[PDB]
Amino acid sequence: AKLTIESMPLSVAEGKEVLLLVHNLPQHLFGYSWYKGERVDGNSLIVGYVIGTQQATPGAAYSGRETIYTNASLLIQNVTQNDIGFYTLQVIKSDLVNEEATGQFHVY
Repeated sequence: AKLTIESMPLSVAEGKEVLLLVHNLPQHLFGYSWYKGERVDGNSLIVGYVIGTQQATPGAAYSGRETIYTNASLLIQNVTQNDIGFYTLQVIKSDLVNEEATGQFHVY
């Protein structure tokens, strides 16, 4: 089944926090990368996470707000009014047949 992102909650009050849950995560993974926006693009990288070491390394889009968990979920605190709300996960499989999914939340 398709890798999908669920926003918990779907609508988030400005200043509050949103959890991005990941469904249908494939097995035998090497790591995860979360991006701000709709695309895999290193300039929008929030965090790359190596499962084996549990090492999270921030990218240029990391803002202090974002925390990645071992189950691939991304917690975003202190959500801004201007955030269009698109976030993109790339799962990096140990065979490098990698998968992407984009989720969205709606700030009010």
